[PDB]
Amino acid sequence: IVYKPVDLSKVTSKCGSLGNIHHKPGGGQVEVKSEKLDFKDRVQSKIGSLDNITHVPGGGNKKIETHK
Amino acid sequence: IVYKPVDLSKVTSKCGSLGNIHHKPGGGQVEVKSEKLDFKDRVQSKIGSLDNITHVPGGGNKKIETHK
Amino acid sequence: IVYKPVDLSKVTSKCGSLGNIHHKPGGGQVEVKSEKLDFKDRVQSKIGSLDNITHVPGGGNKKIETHK
Amino acid sequence: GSVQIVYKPVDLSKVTSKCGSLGNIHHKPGGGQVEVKSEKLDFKDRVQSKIGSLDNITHVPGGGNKKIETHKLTF
Amino acid sequence: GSVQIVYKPVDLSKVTSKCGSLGNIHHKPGGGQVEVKSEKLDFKDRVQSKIGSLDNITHVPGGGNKKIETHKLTF
Amino acid sequence: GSVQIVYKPVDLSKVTSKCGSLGNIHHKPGGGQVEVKSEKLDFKDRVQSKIGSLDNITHVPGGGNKKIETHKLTF
Repeated sequence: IVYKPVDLSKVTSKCGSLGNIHHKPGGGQVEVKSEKLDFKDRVQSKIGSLDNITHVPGGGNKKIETHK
Repeated sequence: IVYKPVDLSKVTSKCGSLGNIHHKPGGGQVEVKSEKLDFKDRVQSKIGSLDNITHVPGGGNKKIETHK
Repeated sequence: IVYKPVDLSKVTSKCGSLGNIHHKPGGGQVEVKSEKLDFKDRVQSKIGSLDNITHVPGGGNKKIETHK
Repeated sequence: GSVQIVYKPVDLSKVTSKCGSLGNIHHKPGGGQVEVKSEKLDFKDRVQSKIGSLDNITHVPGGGNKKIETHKLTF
Repeated sequence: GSVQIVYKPVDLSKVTSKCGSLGNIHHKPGGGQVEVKSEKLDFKDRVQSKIGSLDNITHVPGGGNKKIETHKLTF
Repeated sequence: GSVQIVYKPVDLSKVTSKCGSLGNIHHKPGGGQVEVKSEKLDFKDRVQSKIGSLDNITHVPGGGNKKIETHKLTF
């Protein structure tokens, strides 16, 4: 009996934002004029901002191997 | 009995923001004029900001190997 | 009995922000003018800021190996 | 008999280039007032800028001369 | 039978380049007043800037002369 | 049988470059007043700047002369 299995395998996760090119992003002119505004509840505002947001809860790897 | 299994394998996680290019990001002009505004609850404001935000709760690797 | 299993394997996590290029980020002009604003609750404000934020709760590695 | 060869080519030629601004008269040229007011500008790439009232500009990459002579006598 | 060869080419020629600004007259040239007012400008890449009232500029990459003569007598 | 060869090429030719600003007259040239007012400027890359009232500029990378003669008498 000769027992010589060879494992050359790859398990790979590539998750999120990878290898992207963002070349000169952004608008020319943004102008906001506000007078006499009432807000009774929460305000979230973005004006001329650039946001790159990456969430990766995933991309996990599990490998199980058994030899008997 | 000859017992010589070979493991040359790879487990890899690449999770989040990897190898990206951000070349000259940002807007030209951003202008905000505010007069007589009332906010009764929480305010989150971004004006002309650049945000790169990466969250990685994931990308974990588990390897189990047993020989018997 | 000859018992000579070979392990040359790799377990790797690359988690968060890796190998990115950020070349000349930022807007041209940002201007904010505020008069008679009332805030009754918490204010978070970003004006012309650059933020790189990386959180990595993940990216852990577990390797279990048994020989019997 | 006998052989006589007389080779007396004469070159009196002119090759001339007159290139650019030559022999002009500019009598009391007046550039007006120049005002450049700039506010709130963004430039992402290379800028070349020239501001002025009166400009005389002469560029001459040309006007090159090439003369080739060959003289061959074989007997 | 004798042989006589007389090889007397004569070159009196001219090769001339006159390139750029030559023999011009500028009589009381006047550049006007120049005002450049700049506020709140952003430049991400190279800036080349030239400001002035009166400019005389001459650039001559050209006007090169090449003369080749070959003379060959073979008997 | 006699052979006579007389090899007397004559070169009196001229090769001439006159390149740039030559023989011009500038009579009372006046550069006007120059004002450059700058505030709140940002530059991320190389800046080349020139400011002045009156400029006379001559650049001559050209006007080179190359003369080749070859003479061969083979009997």
